[PDB]
Amino acid sequence: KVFGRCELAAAMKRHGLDNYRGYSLGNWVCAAKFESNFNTQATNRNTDGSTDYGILQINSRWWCNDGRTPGSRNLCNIPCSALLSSDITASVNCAKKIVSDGNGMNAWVAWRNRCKGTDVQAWIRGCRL
Ligand SMILES: [Cl-]
Ligand SMILES: [N]
Ligand SMILES: [N]
Ligand SMILES: [Pt+2]
Ligand SMILES: [Pt+2]
Ligand SMILES: [Pt+2]
Repeated sequence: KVFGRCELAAAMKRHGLDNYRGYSLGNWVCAAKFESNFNTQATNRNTDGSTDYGILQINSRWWCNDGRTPGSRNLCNIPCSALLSSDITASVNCAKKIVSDGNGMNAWVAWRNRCKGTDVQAWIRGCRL
């Protein structure tokens, strides 16, 4: 599923991301925008051989099992394929653990480089929410 901008903001609020660890909803939607272009099915291979999965590009190095990432952790105790579902629950639940991990949303390089210190409220303007 390629989510609409307001469509996704609504889902994220539902699953309890808005203001989660102090990050307003615009932060989560801007990150999904530059990580995956709102596509639940997005995968990208890292040079280290790990892969990034789903709407928030959660990395197989720490967070999920894909069975081809040598010496990796599965800290969200899930298969990476669960992060590709049209239902974003699994991706939200793992994001909560990542953004609690100490570095906040800086764990998403595209958030640090393209959303951090921007007018992120603009990502939720016009949305019934
Ligand atoms: Cl693995
Ligand atoms: N939820
Ligand atoms: N949903
Ligand atoms: Pt957009
Ligand atoms: Pt949902
Ligand atoms: Pt939820």
